[PDB]
Amino acid sequence: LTEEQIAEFKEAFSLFDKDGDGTITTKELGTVMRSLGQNPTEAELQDMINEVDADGNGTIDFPEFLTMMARKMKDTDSEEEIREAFRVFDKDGNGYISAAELRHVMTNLGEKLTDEEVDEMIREADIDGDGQVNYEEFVQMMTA
Amino acid sequence: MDCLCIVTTKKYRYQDEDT
Ligand SMILES: [Ca+2]
Ligand SMILES: [Ca+2]
Ligand SMILES: [Ca+2]
Ligand SMILES: [Ca+2]
Repeated sequence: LTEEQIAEFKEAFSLFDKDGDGTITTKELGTVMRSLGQNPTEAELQDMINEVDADGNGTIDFPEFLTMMARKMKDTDSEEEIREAFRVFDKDGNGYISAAELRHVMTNLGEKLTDEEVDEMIREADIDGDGQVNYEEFVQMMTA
Repeated sequence: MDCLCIVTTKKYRYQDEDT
């Protein structure tokens, strides 16, 4: 464990869980997703858990919070996973994000980023140089 | 879905410039 990331996992969880049990369930996960404009059903939510859960309990707990913590950091350049994040980084569904739905995403997910903060992130993934982020750019940034 | 997107968000943020 890195001191720099000594309690990051806790930081995120601190904003997800609510019932003080410290495990994000189906209904808990749903709200976070719903706040971004997405409104799916139980099958869509439970399917997500199965995406992380590997103990057969059907709920993301602590081990999965360490295992998938690495998995995703290695399985970043896969295929649809690049579209996945792009899907959670967009709301209007147009193909690109800027000082638009980005701010809304962070405020409803769990990341501090003021205008000048996201501005950095703009020139961070603005390969094409139009002051924006899109599929074509994110794919390259998501690995390089 | 939020747990993995969070990690990806961190990987997209933590590059060199911004933290
Ligand atoms: Ca809970
Ligand atoms: Ca589990
Ligand atoms: Ca958009
Ligand atoms: Ca761009």
